[PDB]
Order: sequence, then C-alpha cells, then structure tokens
Amino acid sequence: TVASISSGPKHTQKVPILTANETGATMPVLPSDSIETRTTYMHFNGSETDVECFLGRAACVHVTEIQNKDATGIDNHREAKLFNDWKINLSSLVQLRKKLELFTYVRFDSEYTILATASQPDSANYSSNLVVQAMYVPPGAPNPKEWDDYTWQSASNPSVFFKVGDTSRFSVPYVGLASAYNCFYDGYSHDDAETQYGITVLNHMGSMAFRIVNEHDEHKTLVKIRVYHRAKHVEAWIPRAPRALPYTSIGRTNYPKNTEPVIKKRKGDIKSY
Amino acid sequence: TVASISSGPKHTQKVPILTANETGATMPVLPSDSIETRTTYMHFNGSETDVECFLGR
Amino acid sequence: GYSDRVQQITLGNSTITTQEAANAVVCYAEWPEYLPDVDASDVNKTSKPDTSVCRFYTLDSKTWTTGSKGWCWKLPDALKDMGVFGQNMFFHSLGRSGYTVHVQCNATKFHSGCLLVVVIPEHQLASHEGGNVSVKYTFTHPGERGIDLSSANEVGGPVKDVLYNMNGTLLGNLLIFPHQFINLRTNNTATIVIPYINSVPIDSMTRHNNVSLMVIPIAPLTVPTGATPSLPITVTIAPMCTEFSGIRSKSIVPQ
Amino acid sequence: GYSDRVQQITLGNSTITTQEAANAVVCYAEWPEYLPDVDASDVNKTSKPDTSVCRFYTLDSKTWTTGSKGWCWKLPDALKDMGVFGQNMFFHSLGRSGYTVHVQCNATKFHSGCLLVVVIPEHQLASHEGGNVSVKYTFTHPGERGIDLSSANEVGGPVKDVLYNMNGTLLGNLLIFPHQFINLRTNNTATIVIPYINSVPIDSMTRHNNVSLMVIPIAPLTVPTGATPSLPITVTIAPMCTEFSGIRSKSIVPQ
Amino acid sequence: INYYKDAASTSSAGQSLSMDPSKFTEPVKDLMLKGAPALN
Amino acid sequence: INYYKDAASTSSAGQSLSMDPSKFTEPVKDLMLKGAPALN
Amino acid sequence: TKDEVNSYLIPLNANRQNEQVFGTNLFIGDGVFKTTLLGEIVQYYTHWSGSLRFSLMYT
Amino acid sequence: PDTYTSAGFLSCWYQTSLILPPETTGQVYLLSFISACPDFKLRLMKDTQTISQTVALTE
Ligand SMILES: Cc1cc(CCCOc2c(C)cc(-c3noc(C(F)(F)F)n3)cc2C)on1
Repeated sequence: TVASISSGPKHTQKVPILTANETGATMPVLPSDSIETRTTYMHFNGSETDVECFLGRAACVHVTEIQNKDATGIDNHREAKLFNDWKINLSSLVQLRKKLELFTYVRFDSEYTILATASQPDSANYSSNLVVQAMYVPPGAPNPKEWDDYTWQSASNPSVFFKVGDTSRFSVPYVGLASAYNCFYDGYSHDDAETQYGITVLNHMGSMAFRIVNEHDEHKTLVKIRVYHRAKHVEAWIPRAPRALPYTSIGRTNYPKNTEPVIKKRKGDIKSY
Repeated sequence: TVASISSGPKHTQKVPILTANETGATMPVLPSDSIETRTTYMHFNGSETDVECFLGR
Repeated sequence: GYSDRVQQITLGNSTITTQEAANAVVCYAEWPEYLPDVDASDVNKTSKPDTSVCRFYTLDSKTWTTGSKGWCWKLPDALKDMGVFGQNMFFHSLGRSGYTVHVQCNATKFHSGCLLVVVIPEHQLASHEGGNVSVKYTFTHPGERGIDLSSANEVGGPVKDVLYNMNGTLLGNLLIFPHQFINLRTNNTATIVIPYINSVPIDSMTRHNNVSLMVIPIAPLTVPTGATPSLPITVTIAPMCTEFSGIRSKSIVPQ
Repeated sequence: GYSDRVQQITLGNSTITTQEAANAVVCYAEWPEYLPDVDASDVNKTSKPDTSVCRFYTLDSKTWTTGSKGWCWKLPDALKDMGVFGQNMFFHSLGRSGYTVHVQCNATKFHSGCLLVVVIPEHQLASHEGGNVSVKYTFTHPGERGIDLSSANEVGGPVKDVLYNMNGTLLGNLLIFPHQFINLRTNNTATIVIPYINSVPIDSMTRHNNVSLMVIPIAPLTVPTGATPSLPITVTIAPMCTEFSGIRSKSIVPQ
Repeated sequence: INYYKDAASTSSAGQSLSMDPSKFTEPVKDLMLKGAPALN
Repeated sequence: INYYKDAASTSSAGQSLSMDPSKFTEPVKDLMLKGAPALN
Repeated sequence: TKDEVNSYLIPLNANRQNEQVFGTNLFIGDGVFKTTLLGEIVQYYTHWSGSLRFSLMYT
Repeated sequence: PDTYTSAGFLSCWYQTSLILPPETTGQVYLLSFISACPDFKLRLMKDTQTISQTVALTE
C-alpha cells in the first residue's frame, strides 16, 4: 500500500486544491496534489483505530460499596449497606462514556469483570475470607430488601459467587430491545407534558445487587466493588461531535452552569506561534 | 421462518376467527386471519424457553 | 451545460428550483427507502400516502440579522401541522420517513455571510439548568416555528448557547454530521436528503424526533452601506418514502 | 359447511362477522376498482391511502320504534368526519371511491319486522315546498347523523315522505336499485358492495353525493309481549379502491 | 478453539478491514472529481 | 470433548428443537380446520 | 374484594346501546393478566414480543 | 410494566345490544381467554414476583 506516489512538476487546468466546502464534502486532497513527492509505503493497517479495538478494552463503569457487620436491629439493610445495588448504566464514569458517545448508535456484546476489595478501617484481629454474591435483577424481578431475602436464592436470575480480593468474569450478549443501543435519544416514553427526556427512558436495564454471603464477624468489614466493562463484536453508527463540556448527570447531555471555556485562549496574537 | 405472511382484504364464507372454546381446543388463529398483514420473519428460535434451559441453571 | 449550481427537485405536486446551489448532500450516502420485510417487526400492513404527504412544505420565514444566533427545527415535529402528513402523524401509532431539506437565503454580490445547515440524528438537547433537570415535551416540540437560539432560557426548556450545540459539544465539530454551507458569495440554497435513521424499523412520530435541522450563522451577516440590515431565511421540507402503521384514534399531545 | 348466512369481511384493520346474513349484493354485479388510464382525464397522479381509509367506520346507532319512518344517509357525506378518509376528502379537489355497506339489526325469533336497505345512485331530493324551491347544501349533507324520515320539515330542507322516496317516486319501486332486506325472522344484517358510479372519471367529494343509503321499515317492528318496544339499527361503511387527486388547501364548507 | 456454546462469550472480532470514509467525506448527490471545478 | 466416563457428568443437552403445541392446544378427537365451522 | 369464580365473569347487560363492556391496558405482566398462564410464564422472562390471542366466549 | 414499552389498550363495546328472550331475566356473562400466537418470543430469564417466602419451609 503506497502512502504517497511519485509526483513531479505541474502546470494544469486541473486544480485539485481548489474546492467549495459549502458543498459539505471534504475532497480527498493529497500531498502529491500540491507538492512534488517521492514514493513511500504505508507499512500500516490501522488495526488499533478499529472500533472493535477502540471500545474493546475494559473500563471501570461503576464503584459501589457493601459491608459485613451485625444486622441485628438494622431496619433498612439497603441503607446500612448490608447489601447494595447498582442501577446498571454506562454513563456514570466519564472516561468510557465519552468514547461511546463518539457515536449515536452502538451494538456489541459485553464482558464484565467485577473486582471486590476488603478494608477494615478500625480494630480487627484478622482479615476475613468473605464471599461476594452479585445477582442480576432484571426489570420485573423482585428486588432484595434484606441481605438474606428469598430473592438471593436466584433460581432464575443469574448470579456469581466469588471471593473478596478476587475477581469475577463473564460476558453478556447484546441485550438491547432495539437493533442497537442508543447513546442519545431525542424523545420521551410517551406524549406527556412532564415525563423525562433522553436515553434515561430508554436505558432501563434493571440493576445488579451485591451482598456478602458470610454472617458477621466481631469486627466490621468494608467491601468496595468495582465493575469493569469491555465491549466485543462492536458495531457503531452515526459519528458525532465529541463531548466538550463536563457532564452533570447520568443519561442527560446537560452541562454545568458557569462552566469554564474549553477552547484555550491564546497567550498573544492570532499571529502567535 | 416467517412470523407473519402477507395477507390482504377478505370476504369469505371461511371464518377463522369464529370458534367454540367448549371443545377444549385453542385454535391457532393468527393476526393474518383478522387483519391485513405484511411479511415479517421470526429471527428467533426459542432457545431460552426450552425446558433444558428453564431448569438448567 | 449542466451545473452543480442549477437544480430542480420535484416531489408530489411541488417543485423547487435553484440557480445557485452547491451540489446536494445525501446523508451518509444513502437515499431514503421504504422498510423491507427482512427488517420489519410490526405485522401491520403499512400505509403509503405517497404524493399526498411526500411533497414540499414551506415553514415560516426567519429573519437573519447582524445578531442572530441560529435556529433549530426538529423532524417530524416541524411538519406536525402540515396537511395530510401531519394528520397521518397523529392518527397512527407508528411511522417512518425520510426528507429532502431545502434551506433558502439570497442576497447580493455585495453582501456577505455564511450559514451552516446541518442535520443531527438523535439531537438530545441539554437543560440550561444543568444538574439532572429534564427538558419538557413542549420545548422540544416547537413545531413549524422552531427554536430560536437567540431567545432567552425558559423554565423546562433547553439551553440555547450556539457555541455548545445545545448539547455540550463544540459548534466547530458539527461538520461531522451531514451538512452544507450557505455562503452568500457562493450559495443561496442548501439541500440535504435525509434517509430514515433509527435503531428501530419504525417508530412513534410524536414522542420521538429522529433528527433536528439547524441553520447557524458562522460568518455574520454583512449588508452593503445603508442597506436593510437583515435577510430572510426560508426552510422548505418534503417527506419521502413515508410509511404509517397502526391506525387508530388520533393522539392528543402535551399542550 | 359454508353458508350464505355466515360471512366475514376484512378491510384494513377492521373485520366484520355475521352469522345471519342473506348473501350480499354487489351493485350491478360490479366490484369496485381503481380508475384506469383509458378513462382518466385529470392528469395528476392520484393518491391511494389504501388501508388507512379503506376500512369500516361505524356510524351512530339509530333506534327503530313502532313508529319509525326510515333513515337516509349520503356518501361520501356520511363519512366526511371519519379519520383519514374524511381528511383526504377536504384536502383534495377530486376523489372517487366505492364502499361496502353493512347494516346491522338483531332481535329474537319472537320479534318481527322488515327493513329495506337500498343504495340509490344520484338520489336528488325534492323540496317539500314544491314549486321550484331548492334544497340547501346543509340539508343534503347531514353527515354521520343522516336524515330522519320521521322528523319534521324544515326551511330549506327536503321533503321526508317515505312513501315518495323523497323524490316523487313510489316506495315499492325502490327495489329496482341494488337492495337487500333485513327481515328479522331470516336476517339480522344486510351487505351491499357499491362500485364507483358516475358520469365522470373522478369528482368533487364535497359538492356531490354519489349515492344515498336508505334503511326503511316496510313491515313495522313488533316486539313480544311486554318487551322494550324498540331495536337498534347500526350502519357500518368501508370505503374501497379510494383515490384522491389535486391536493391543496382544504375546503371550508357551508356551516 | 471456542470453549463456550454462546457467541457472546467468544473473544474480539478482529479488524473489520472495510474502511470507506466516503460516506462521511463525500456524501454528495453529484459525484465530484478531484481536479474538476467543484462548482461548474 | 467429554472428560468423564458417566453421561450424567456431561453439560446441557442443547435445544430439543421439536416444538409441537398441538398436543395441548388441539387435543380433540375430530380434526378441526381453521376457517371451517368449529361445530358443524 | 377477594379471589372468586366471579372475577372471571364479564357481565353483559340487556338493552344497553353504544356502552362499554370492559377495558384494560395490555401490560401482560401485570393487571388482569398477571395470574393467567401467559402472564405467569411471561414473568419468568424480561422481554416479550409477538401477537396475543384474546378470545371471548358467550354463555 | 414500562411506559416506552407499553402495548396499548383492549376494550369491548355494544355494537347493537344484548337482547334476551321472553321469560328470561338478569345477567349473561362472557368468559375471556388469553394465549400467545406462534408469533411469540420470550427472552432474558429472570425470577418472578409471583412467589416468595420469609423462612425455609420444613416437613
Ligand atoms: C448502554 C448499555 C448497555 C448495557 C448492557 C448492560 C448489561 O446488563 C447486564 C449486566 C450489567 C450484568 C448481567 C449479569 N448476568 O449475571 C450477572 C452476575 F454475575 F452479575 F450475576 N450479571 C446481565 C445483564 C443483562 O447497559 N447500558
């Protein structure tokens, strides 16, 4: 594959470098169209910039917390973090979000990796070997209310049991209801004057609940859970303007008020180098 | 596998939507039996509802 | 003697001519088409009114002044009240369509100004309030009037900073979307053919706007010494390959 | 075991069933069809909404009592406000259509009564005033409600004597027109398929009613001892092979 | 070799190797030849 | 490849791919044709 | 007020014209459908698609 | 039940009206049935909200 062909002097009626950008087209002008060039080869395929590679690596998409402690007298297990849940979404942590939002529609399979790390902030005689249970609770499935509900039986919901300090790994097929996931959605759930706007109404993927299976020890253990997402078998459509301003909320395109200029201001002239 | 066949207007002596449930049978009536339909495909096998899968976890 | 500048577009009983065009853009190089069986899900036979809805509808003219920020229309919203197309929109549960957008603006060889005409699929607007505030239905359904980017914020409405495309992205990058410029010194019209773009075969035409059209002044308007400091901008849109499905009662929408 | 009595008619997304029919009449043995090139004059490509207008619309039910004289509807008038069909009617200069008329009326094997259901092409009504008085637009455009033959005369309106078919001809000879009877002891529904009948290829659908449908009690209603002395009559009509031409502004008609 | 029954569990797809920028760079109705006047 | 001697130790069977609802939907003695009067 | 054979009986009234007999939204995983075999099985899954067969038998 | 994903509404009305014969009085009822067409698809298995317990059952 040639990068540049050999091209010499020129004196024509054919002017490749004069165009009309109001047509909306970006004419494929090459260096050999405006200067004398020599032959060079690409020695390059562009593998690393393939959308499969671009979205094909794990990125942290959520961090949450649960803890192992005596549940005696706790009236709201959920609030006490005896167990916690995550309303599944990929737009909470901004790094992966900006990448995905480089496109309008996106379709792919997902590979999840869940890392659980223990912590004992105050006096403990040892570190306990806790087992985490991550259960997927799809829309319509009964949500856990107590860390040891009948819901954790998980007869139909899928769930993994892994050691804290260890990692959990599994993949999920493309689960969108449509032919592709929407990164943006200029619409509502119905024609209502007050209903929510944006993908907020589209990305209703249920949530996944986490808990520590072990009963409590004398001391209290804080387990932090990090979920990583890697896309595979990727397809992307309709490229768009990259995000410029900071995000403020999951799902909305909203940006903060009194935000700072994102375009750098010259320390001098428009003639400055 | 077709999900729905193409079906147009109708004016017959053949009434597929009139049955007698006291027979104990659930006649396989389709949308194309009561409305005008277009052709669509299943793109679906029903793997996840196989008893092997249902009790298989 | 055929030129990129002279064109005629005939849809239904409506025809458009322009003697100062700059070619025409066909979004993602795809001409609109009807929904093929292989992609269909909805089993209802669809209705194709053809020429009674696939024709040019001219919106109300806007006035481009030395201080204009820009305008934003949404489809199919902008045509929600246009003849038979509009009626079909509310009488059916689902619908799908493509369009030919034709923006007009003439001046003289003494004027100067440059409008960016761009089509943005799934243009989800942002709330000027930031945080997690939503943008109420009415404010993204301005209809034929469209949204004036130089108008003041309003409760429940979207942010209208031209610089941030009403969505947190920079104006300069709007060119990644199918667009065209109306550079008075070259142009006087912009034409964009939009094919149906969505993650579903067909969809609700009232609760979802597939794309929004934006006409944004980049190089400000300049009129010759002592001339009227304004120019009109006219938007004409024609639906094409329009299909409606699931006919019934007729929606009653917010406001 | 197929019978003349059991039938199903499916048009668009609407279906009708009857288990006590008496066959069905096809006016002059001709099924409705679209306008062929050889007969066309108007050069405009026509619009064929198909299933969005070719479906069954059910009018308001009438009440048949021991003293009812009869009812008269006019087409396309009676459907002037029915969904997309109605809209197309007023948005186009011209149109042409056929219909499937289905009149319903059930009772019991103890009741008795006989309704004449007839379709009359060019049913030009007479003025009760005689002389050379005309019948004003509104009075021949009752819409879905229809004209009640037992109602009193009104200024500008038509004569309503059932015996004289509202036009100076005798009731008994109405049978020369495509008709059917709903004889409670035999029937419960009447079905008539009407092809487009006119001296012109296509026509205005607001200023001209091609046919009028009449439901006239011949043998009076009779209910069993102590039963409600009334029965409802329902009229359902579906346009077929409907074509519209010359789309524009949308008529504004008298009243 | 694939160890699992479902497609979703396989590893990455491998370079699409299609690459056609023209649907974004030249989405014009009338073909424009490099060198020929853009507006004739 | 199966690593164990007994059948019970192998993994899931894979879609039966039979699917005949009629033994539940139409367990009638005399065949009933869609469209023909249910009770003749 | 409680589960009864009567909750399966849709009342029909003589000599009523135009009137409505019954109504219901079509969330097959809730409401009237929730306890039916269809609704019951449907609830073992998150997504559904296809056509429903609704029948009425006169008694 | 999800709004964006709603299926619509089902209703029944009197086309004409119910007529009873002599010496017959009161109410007649309709029985309604629901089932899926071969059209039907179901996916993403999950636990149902139609069953639960507070403690393990014993013999
Ligand atoms: C955009 C976009 C795309 C997606 C896909 C979300 C996938 O949702 C899941 C997740 C996050 C986990 C599981 C899952 N299955 O088993 C487990 C367990 F191990 F966590 F229990 N988790 C299943 C689905 C459908 O979400 N937002």
